[PDB]
Amino acid sequence: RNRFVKKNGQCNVEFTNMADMFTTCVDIRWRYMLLLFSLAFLVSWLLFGLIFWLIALIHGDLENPGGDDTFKPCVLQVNGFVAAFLFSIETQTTIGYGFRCVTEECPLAVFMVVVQSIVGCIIDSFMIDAIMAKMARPKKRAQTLLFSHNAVVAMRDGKLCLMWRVGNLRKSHIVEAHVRAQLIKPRITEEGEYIPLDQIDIDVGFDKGLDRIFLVSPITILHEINEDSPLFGISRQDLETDDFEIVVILEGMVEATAMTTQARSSYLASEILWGHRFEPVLFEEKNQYKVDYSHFHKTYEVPSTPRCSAKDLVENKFLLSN
Amino acid sequence: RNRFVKKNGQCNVEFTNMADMFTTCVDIRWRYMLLLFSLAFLVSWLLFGLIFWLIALIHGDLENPGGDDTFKPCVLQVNGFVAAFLFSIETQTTIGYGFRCVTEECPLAVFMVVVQSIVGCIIDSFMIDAIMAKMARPKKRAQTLLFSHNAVVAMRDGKLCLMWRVGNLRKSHIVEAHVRAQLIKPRITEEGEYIPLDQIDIDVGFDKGLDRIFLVSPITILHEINEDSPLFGISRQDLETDDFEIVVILEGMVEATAMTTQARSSYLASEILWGHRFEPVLFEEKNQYKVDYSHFHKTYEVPSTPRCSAKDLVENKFLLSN
Amino acid sequence: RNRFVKKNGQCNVEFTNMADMFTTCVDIRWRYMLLLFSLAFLVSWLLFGLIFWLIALIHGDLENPGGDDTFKPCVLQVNGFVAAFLFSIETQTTIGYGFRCVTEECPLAVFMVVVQSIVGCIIDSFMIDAIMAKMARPKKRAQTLLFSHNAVVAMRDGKLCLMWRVGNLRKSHIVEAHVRAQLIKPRITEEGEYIPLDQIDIDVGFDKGLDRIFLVSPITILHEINEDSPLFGISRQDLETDDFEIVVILEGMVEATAMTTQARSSYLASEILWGHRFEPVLFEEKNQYKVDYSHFHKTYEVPSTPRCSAKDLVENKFLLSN
Amino acid sequence: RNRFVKKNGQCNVEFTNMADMFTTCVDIRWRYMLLLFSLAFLVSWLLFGLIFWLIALIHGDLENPGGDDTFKPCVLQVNGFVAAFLFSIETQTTIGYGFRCVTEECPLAVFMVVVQSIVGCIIDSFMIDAIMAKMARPKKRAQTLLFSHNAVVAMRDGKLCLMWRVGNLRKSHIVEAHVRAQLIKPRITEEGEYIPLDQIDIDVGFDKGLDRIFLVSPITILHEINEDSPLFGISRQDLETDDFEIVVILEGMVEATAMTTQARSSYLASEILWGHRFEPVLFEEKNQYKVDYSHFHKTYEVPSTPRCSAKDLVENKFLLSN
Ligand SMILES: [K+]
Ligand SMILES: [K+]
Ligand SMILES: [K+]
Ligand SMILES: [K+]
Ligand SMILES: [K+]
Repeated sequence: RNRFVKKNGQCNVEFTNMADMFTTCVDIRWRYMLLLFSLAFLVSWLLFGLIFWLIALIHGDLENPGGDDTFKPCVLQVNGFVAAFLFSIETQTTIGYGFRCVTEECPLAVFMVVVQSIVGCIIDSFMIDAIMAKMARPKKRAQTLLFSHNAVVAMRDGKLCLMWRVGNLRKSHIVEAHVRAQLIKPRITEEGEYIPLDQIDIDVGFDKGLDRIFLVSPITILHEINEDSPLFGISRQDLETDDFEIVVILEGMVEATAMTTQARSSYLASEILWGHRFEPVLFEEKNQYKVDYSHFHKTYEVPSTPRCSAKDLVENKFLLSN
Repeated sequence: RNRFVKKNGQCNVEFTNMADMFTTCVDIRWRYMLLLFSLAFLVSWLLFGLIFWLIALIHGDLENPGGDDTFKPCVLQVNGFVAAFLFSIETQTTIGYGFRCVTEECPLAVFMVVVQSIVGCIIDSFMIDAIMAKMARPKKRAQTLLFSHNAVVAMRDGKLCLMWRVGNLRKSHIVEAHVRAQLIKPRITEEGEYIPLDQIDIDVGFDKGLDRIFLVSPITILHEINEDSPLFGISRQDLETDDFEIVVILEGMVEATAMTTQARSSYLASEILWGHRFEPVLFEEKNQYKVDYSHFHKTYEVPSTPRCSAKDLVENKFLLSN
Repeated sequence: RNRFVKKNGQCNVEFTNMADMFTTCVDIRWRYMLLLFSLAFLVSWLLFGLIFWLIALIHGDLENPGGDDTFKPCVLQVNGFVAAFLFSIETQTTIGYGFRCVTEECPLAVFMVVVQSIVGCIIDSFMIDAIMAKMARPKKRAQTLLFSHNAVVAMRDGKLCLMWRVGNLRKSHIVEAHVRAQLIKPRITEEGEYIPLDQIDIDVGFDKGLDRIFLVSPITILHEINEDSPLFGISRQDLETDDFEIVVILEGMVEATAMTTQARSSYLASEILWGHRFEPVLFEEKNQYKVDYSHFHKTYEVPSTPRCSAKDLVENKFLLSN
Repeated sequence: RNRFVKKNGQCNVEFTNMADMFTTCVDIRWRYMLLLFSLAFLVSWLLFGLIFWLIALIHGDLENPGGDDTFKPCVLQVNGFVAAFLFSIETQTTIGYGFRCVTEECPLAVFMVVVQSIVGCIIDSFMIDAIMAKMARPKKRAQTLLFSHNAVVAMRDGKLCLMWRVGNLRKSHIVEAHVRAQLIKPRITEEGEYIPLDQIDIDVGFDKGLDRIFLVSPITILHEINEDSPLFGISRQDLETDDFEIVVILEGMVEATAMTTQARSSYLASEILWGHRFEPVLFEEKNQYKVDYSHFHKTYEVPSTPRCSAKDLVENKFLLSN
């Protein structure tokens, strides 16, 4: 069976045979947004520069763009469309070098400077706001949360437990962090219904609230494999044959970014290590604890790990008493 | 009985016989906001343009707007109110073509350029901020979350279950997604109290946390109809007669928009299909799983579905043993 | 005993014998912020206008502010401090009428235009950002959520229940809404410890998740008074004598404002009505349900309501069987 | 054993042997950001000022920068690189004194004013947005939430309870506040696995939802030490010998800042006071309750507090009955 979720967290699914303006600004690439706005300015500057040029022609300002004791142009020094364009830039950008300067003569020209300024003012606001939308809502978010490459199975305090490690790469904390885990596989119900990919919970302590982690130094996430586990009947010899996936999730409000995140990784049946345990990454030093993230993913063998399933172990203790 | 909630999610209720400035900017329509600001500019530009015109009259600048070796206007080239208005625009917009230029002579005129600039500066800030308020808080949000048209009833693993499908239209994930469901109907209590529309929970697994979904490919939301269900006594023959509504809800933090959402749909008793199951939309391909959203809403008959209620089925197994 | 919480939601507590720059901008009043910034501009404009004036003196520009074939001022037309000030405004506001125009002569003056522009640019950014801080984080939030004036006690489906109504004033929904309730009173422990105001939970269905409301039309919030209630032994005759408070809370993410809210109200023992029920505000109309918020707070007598406590009622049924 | 968490809340851990642009702007210090932008302006202003200077040379504007009846410079009064630089500032800042004014002659110069304006416009937006990023996401957040210096152990209503006080310093409320507590210590499993710092929950009422606090006046956080506690076997005589840490956490959405917070403090075994209770900080006044935060941290002896562990107390009542 192919993967649903990849190690990085990416979901491996394609939609087929299937928008708000705000959200689309956050989607469109940077260079396409910066293009898109540059277009919005020209579209305005030309439009207006043209309006100002039309006005400059009808009033006869192209023949006498300076004016004199009698004649007075609507806008001074608009001798052609280039100057009409330059004025329109200078008015909306509000550079306004002033060589081309609007005069009192033409009420339309006055109205048109007014309109352009508001238009120009509205355009800028949208651009500023469009950008912090894109900055504050980045589709590339660095992977502050690290997952181990492998989950493992081992004995903790007399119970068989699937385990995987989660670790924070930034010193910035994660507020209200809580883990989940799911077994992903296709199954057919007792009434012969095919479920393409049935998602089945792997309990990590939601009922007592132990799924709530305080992640400072990398924590190992336990899952007791017992009656109510879906790995209950699965032994090490089954693990090689069996073909399932285990999605591990860590949701949390990350104070670095100030927005909630959903960390993701996957462990296929063939990525899980029976009879293994992780290398301690937290070490005592007189002054200060230190995490060494080089040993993060590393494990070691535990030969004294039962090769049979959790059920088998349960079934043995009942029979030895008889 | 008329509907409370529509298929789109809209609530069908009217308030009768019943504000912050920030929230009202998010309500007022765009064209009314853009009008509203355009007004705010004129109100200022005229106001100031008038103040500058009054000053230009009293100081005698309308008779000699250029000045000479002796006489020096407060602001140059303010020959009328048009030029006084143009100066006020040019000062607050900060275009400042400079033909109309404030001079050193009048301390009031100097103060008035100062005031206007700050006023103009404050106005712009409010406009920029008013707009990203409106962008970041849109009252039209695209329906990223899709609900099936029909819920259905069928047998899963030996239990009678009401089911409805939920699906994500964007590839963007939904963080901390969790489902609810409610049966909406008027009822009268045993002490003769009329409840216009009593909202009654339809359990989808809140107690063990199975109401938490990891929605990548469209999930079917189960509700086991058992002792504690309100559909417990309801059989297929009752379904045609009975008149109730079932609101289905999916709340979740949508990372596309970065704000929490409440997806809504409704299933009236006459919209629920007894003896049906949904068409698989997830299909195996060697490279990559694919969801086909054309089969999203579609179902098929299951004649082997018990036409009696969940209670009836329970009552049968007790009697066959005797 | 005096009140902890008022009807509006305000908390009645004073701190005695007890900051970030961002949060303090959200606290300081508007007129003090707008003052504060106006000061920030003058402080800069004067400062710079002075620097430019000093430069204009040392270079000898006050005697020949125009210049000629030989002499060329650092900045033209800075004949006094007024013009030096006007230039500094015109440079930082970037009006720049241009009558006072920086020239090539003085590298210091050139540096000083550069510095001022960046300073001016940084100042504006802070002002824009300071304002949307204040807009987006308003300390006055309209009371979209309405609480009834009175809680009541009555029989629902064979159990004695304290009840209070909550209602949404805007059509805008409240996402992930959930209720709480607390009994507030001073008490002394069995080991003689005085607790000034012991906060004690009044259960409204947190354990099964019924505390989660879908508030469209005003809901009545039930509290079953049973063994585990603190109103268990309290009868109607005790209610007049007893002196306690009941804080009712509704937290929820309000999509109108897009920020979480904590609605608050209080019911003192003397504000609770034994033997009463609320007036139906939802009415059936052929087209569309309608809530009438004029009957929101109103109740009616129920004489058939047991005047004894919930415990008494429990104690009666045990004794009638014997 | 050294500390994991300090009294202030700081975590005492170092990462060794181990980014998005948005988040890095929130990290970089202010003076380095303000430097960084000042650089961004010069880099542009020089770049463009150079481009304009190159153009001014090739067209021959340095020999005749004014122009005449025949010759007309691309940009007027660009006599050197200083004026070419001044023009580039005046164009991008949009001061545009206008002495140096772009003319119609050179289409390249016209294009270059256009490019610069958009570039300048894009730069400003990024700066404004970069700043409110830094303001809205401060790494220094004032400690609105106060923790007691010491936890204590004492008897409440017939049970041995570890207790610590939490208090709100601002009058601004904390929405959806909920407490946690953890015992931090290294331990070795029954299968000989060393856990550097095993985090173990100290129950404060998550299962019934009593971990949800409504913090107005400073609350004391109880932890019943019973069978399921990790302080169950620990007596006062053990407390001096034992070496463990107790991290206390309060997460909550703080309406002052409008962002979720994670308050932290620690109590080492040697910081906990057996046989003590806190000083009442809430006092009755006719008008208004008052909290006095001077008595916040203070306690008093309770000699009638059992010096033995909670288990011992349990073991005594079983034996006295026999
Ligand atoms: K300008
Ligand atoms: K200008
Ligand atoms: K100008
Ligand atoms: K000029
Ligand atoms: K100018």
